[PDB]
Amino acid sequence: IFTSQVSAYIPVAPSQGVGKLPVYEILSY
Amino acid sequence: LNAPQLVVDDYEQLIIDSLVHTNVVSNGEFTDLDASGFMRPFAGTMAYAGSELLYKANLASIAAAKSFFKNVLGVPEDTGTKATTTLQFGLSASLSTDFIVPINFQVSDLSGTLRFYTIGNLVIPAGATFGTIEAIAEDIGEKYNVSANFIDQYSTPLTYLQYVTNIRPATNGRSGETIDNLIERCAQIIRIRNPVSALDFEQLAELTMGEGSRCKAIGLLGINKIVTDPQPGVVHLFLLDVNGNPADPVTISTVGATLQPRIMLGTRLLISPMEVLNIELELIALSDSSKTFQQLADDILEALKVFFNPANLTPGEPVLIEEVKFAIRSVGGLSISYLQMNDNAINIPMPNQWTIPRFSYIGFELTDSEGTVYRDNVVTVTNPEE
Amino acid sequence: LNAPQLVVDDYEQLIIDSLVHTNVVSNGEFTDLDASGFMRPFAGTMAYAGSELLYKANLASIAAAKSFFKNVLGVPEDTGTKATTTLQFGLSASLSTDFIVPINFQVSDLSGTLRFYTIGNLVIPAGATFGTIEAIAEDIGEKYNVSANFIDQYSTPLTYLQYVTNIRPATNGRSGETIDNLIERCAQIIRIRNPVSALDFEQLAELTMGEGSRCKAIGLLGINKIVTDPQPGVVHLFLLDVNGNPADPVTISTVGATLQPRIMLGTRLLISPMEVLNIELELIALSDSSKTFQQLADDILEALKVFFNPANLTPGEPVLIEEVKFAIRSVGGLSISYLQMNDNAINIPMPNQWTIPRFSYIGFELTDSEGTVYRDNVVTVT
Amino acid sequence: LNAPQLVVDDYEQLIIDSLVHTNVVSNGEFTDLDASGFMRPFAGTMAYAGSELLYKANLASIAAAKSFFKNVLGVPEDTGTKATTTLQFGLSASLSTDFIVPINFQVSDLSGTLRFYTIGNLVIPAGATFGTIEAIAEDIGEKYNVSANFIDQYSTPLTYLQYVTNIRPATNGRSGETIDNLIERCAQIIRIRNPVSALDFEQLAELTMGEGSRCKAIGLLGINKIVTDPQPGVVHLFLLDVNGNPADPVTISTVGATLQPRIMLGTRLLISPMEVLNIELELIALSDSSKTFQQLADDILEALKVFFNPANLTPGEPVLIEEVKFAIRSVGGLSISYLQMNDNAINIPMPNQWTIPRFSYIGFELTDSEGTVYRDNVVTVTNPEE
Amino acid sequence: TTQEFLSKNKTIESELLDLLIKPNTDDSILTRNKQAIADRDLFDIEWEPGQSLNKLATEYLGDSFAWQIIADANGIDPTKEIDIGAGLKVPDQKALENSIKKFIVNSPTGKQLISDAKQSILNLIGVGDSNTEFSKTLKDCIGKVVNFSFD
Repeated sequence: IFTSQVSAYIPVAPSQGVGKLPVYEILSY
Repeated sequence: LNAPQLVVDDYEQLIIDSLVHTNVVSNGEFTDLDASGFMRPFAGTMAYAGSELLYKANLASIAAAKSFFKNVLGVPEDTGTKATTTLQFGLSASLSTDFIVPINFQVSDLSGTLRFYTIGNLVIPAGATFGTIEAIAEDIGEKYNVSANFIDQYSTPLTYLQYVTNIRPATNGRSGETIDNLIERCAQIIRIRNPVSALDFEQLAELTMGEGSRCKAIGLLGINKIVTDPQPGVVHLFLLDVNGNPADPVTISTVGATLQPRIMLGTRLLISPMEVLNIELELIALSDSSKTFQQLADDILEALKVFFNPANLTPGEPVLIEEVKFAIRSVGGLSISYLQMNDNAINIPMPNQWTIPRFSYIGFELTDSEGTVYRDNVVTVTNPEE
Repeated sequence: LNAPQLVVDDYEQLIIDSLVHTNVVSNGEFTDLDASGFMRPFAGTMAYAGSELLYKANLASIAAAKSFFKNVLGVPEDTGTKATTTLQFGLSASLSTDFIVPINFQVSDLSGTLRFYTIGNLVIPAGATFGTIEAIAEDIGEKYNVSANFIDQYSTPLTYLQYVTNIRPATNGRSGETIDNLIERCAQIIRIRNPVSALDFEQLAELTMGEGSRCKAIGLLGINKIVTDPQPGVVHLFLLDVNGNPADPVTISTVGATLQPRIMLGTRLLISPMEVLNIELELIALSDSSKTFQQLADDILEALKVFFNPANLTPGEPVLIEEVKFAIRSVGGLSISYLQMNDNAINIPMPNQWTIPRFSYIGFELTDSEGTVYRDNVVTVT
Repeated sequence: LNAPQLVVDDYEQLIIDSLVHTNVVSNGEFTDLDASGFMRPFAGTMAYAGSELLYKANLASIAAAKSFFKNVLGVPEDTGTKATTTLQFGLSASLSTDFIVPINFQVSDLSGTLRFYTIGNLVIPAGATFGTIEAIAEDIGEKYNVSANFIDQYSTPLTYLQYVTNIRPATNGRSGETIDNLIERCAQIIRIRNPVSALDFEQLAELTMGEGSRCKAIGLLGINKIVTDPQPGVVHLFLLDVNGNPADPVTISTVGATLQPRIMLGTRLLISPMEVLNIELELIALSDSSKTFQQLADDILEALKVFFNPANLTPGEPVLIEEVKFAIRSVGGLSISYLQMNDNAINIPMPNQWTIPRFSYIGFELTDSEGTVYRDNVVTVTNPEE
Repeated sequence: TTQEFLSKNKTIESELLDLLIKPNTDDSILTRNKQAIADRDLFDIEWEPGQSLNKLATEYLGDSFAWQIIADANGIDPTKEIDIGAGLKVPDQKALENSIKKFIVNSPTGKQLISDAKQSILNLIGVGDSNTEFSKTLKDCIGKVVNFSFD
């Protein structure tokens, strides 16, 4: 004989920009 | 629905008629016609089954009509619409990181009875101080159609979140539709094949533009909008958006693209926004004391907001003061003495064919029997040109 | 909304509830509930009669819906159609008088299972040797749909009657109709729509002249076909026939008879034949030697026939040389070096807005890497 | 791949032909030829089994060919290639001892969806801070081919380890090679024996130097690289490495060592790096609006990168503008109006026999039916000076 | 301001507002009898003098109110005269359960096994509310105080 045991269950059902920045230097190249 | 009733279906009436007819069948051999006498057990038992069977037998025609309206042309069973607004969140300080207002963020009015929830997540980038996002009402109904800045209270505190407020008056609050509205919705599906008449055009444009909008179709109206110069082959559409304002150009473009593959070849379609006429009401009425002054004012305001719904208004048609008085008095518990619209007691004609009324201000002067005079004033729109 | 249920879910529950109601009415003085009681037979008989009444009410509401479909919607409900055929009776002699076949003349197949009856009286006039009349099946069902000449046996011979047969195969035999088919058929009536746009106006013309024909609908184009002079409320139709030629007057009348009752008020419908521009092709290409020259010629010719199919062409639109080059090179085994359409290497714009292209000649000058030159001229005119 | 079909194997065709042939053999007795009639169950049942059997019967020749290619040649099956890149790790400070970044060290991009693992142990010597090692993708597929400086996160926070990056774009990420490439690889095995005429081409372009490289063999070409002075007994090899650049002299030496025992005794083998010619494209096209302008742009970009792949190019052959136009139009949804290649519409000849094309810039001019022109001048070359 | 629009052939906004009529065969009076009992599970009797649908439902189905099924299995109006010798199809008792079809339907809550058949068999099987669970009957009475309009 083959016997089966099943344990089962039922789940419950259902701004423009930033303020301040450090000063930068810009160098045209 | 207004379907004919095949047979009489009523418990007490069945008992009485069953006793009288039993008397009639015999040549007066049965004289116990007392509807509540000793034959009441027998007659009532028979009439219970009779009524519970005839009640269902009387539903045959309406069942057939409903099956037709449901199966061959599926029609959704509309339940209501939830009001929507645009909230703005403002932070206490400029952050070095990006703020997140989570989805379903709850806000409320001062009373705390009307609650709105954010549609999605709001990300305010670092350095910004404000961010806007749409919010939807908690439940269906016209009581959520609140004014601007009327929703500012929130329970859950967020870090550095300074304020929140609705910058748009919430609109499109609907508790549902009546049977006649559903009948109209079903019938328009029956007859919209080839938009040809004024009606046909309007129904199509109200679709694909939203629920709570309005359209007015005028034939042979040129670009000058002058009636005396008819232009054959021209159909002019005048649009009021879902928010109750004259239609934004993007909505105009959307409706034009929608209606382009449906108009007759060679015809010219013109679309422009509608115009609004502001109605200011002054009411002097006598109260029967069956309601408080505040309750009367709330009821009258609600009735007038229903009356001046653009869905209940035909653009270009004059506002009749008798109709307004009837709508006010249908509230009950009051007697109207005097009503003024736009500083007169006469009917208000619309300036042109494409102007919709929009009542903005109402003053109350309610007098009871004891002589208390309750005076109040309500402004319903944010501004004259809204 | 949702239709109410007409029948009572449980009638024994109805009987029990009516007896409990008897108890309620008498204020706890009627507690006899079994069949031996006084009121149980009355209540049960009433409940059974009411069950019959509610079944008839359900049938009546269904029949009311079907009658609304038949009378108002115009779609009758099919409960089974008897198959129909066209019997021909052929005489053995040419009578000097009328040969009268009475109504309900019974014919049958070899087995005799399928039996047909003439719908009416057949009157073969004097000097005629054969006649035709329609026959209807004995019963509904699909088993009565047979092919030609299968219904020829008859049991009662008549003088001078040589043969009886069915020239047509019996058709229209159905055993019923499900509710889904009836509902969809009802919905098809509601969906019907007259053409209002140029594309929809063209589709009706295409359907009327069958597969392989094209149409072009132009608004405001007068009878003189002058674009600079519009005419209000005019829809000009230009038709290219099923064979690719401009539509002849007979086809013009055929499509006019079909489209005239569909136009709405204040519109003038004009129908004119299409115009055809012939395209001549001269091609110099370099085969990579992956295919034979003849195979390449066949493939290019077929690709160009597909490209210049009337269905694939928009009338009034110029022929782009780049798109022709792409269509040719999509064959795969070649490499185009020179293409000339009508002695030019530029796009050909149409004379007007209803001219459709139709290529009529191609010149293959194919070369391999070895320098072999394959030259051919193909004329594709009908 | 081109096995002729033994029999017609198609459900519908089998049903129709069965009905027709049953009519034929019955000598007209069987007249039921409707493919969807009452004989449809019988014919369809028969045709289901017939099709499922003839489909397998048609595979005999291809099965024989594949068995030959698999058993006696033993060619490997291409599951797919994982993308590999070169990571560089930088420490926090100069240590007094050698530091080890362990094998299988997981790194990722900013999102964490693409994950690479180090090939082996990385030993940064004492005093050194920032060093390098190869990493391989977590899974096969072309989605792991990422550009440089794209991987900068590592999940396990190790002591003294400060940052990680990739100094190369991850390449050779593949989910399986094509059938035609496998066929070419199988055929080359057969004829690769005693490399003679242009077999040096195939011994390097995919073997002994890597996949994604290019070779070019020119016979009797001297060190002066002049065709008009031919020196018999000389083979000149031109190389493009696996990265697509002219070959590194280390790869040159590896190639020479690999091919030395395989050249004819007495002959001389010359190996020098290939050359690259930059192709600048300008496209004016008309769109059908079936795709957005950005979609057309990146589609054409991918089509050109496939077209100008060195694996798809032959060194020294001219770039034919018609072929480029066909490659561009094969994207679909557009009509080419004009194409310029290096400021001309004419075919480009290559400067010499060993120069490979490489396209660097593409300028987009894409109008549509409405009339909106899209301009996009994109550079596809790695220039730090544009 | 006015925007001009001219007849187009086909847009993508014609796909926006598209179908308005949807033929749906959901639960309505003309769809109660969609499902049919298999012919193998029926008995082909003949109508004889003294016969009625009550007798047929009693002998064969053991219940007098089961006649609705028999008529629904034969498409006959009961009050119409069934002539003598006309054939009828009487459903079996034990073979009426295999005429009920089982479908797994999806839902946001979860997949549910659902029985669908002609409504007569559904009423007969569910007689006495034995099949339904007590939770459903309790739920139907959660709304007990019914609001009515005063007139």
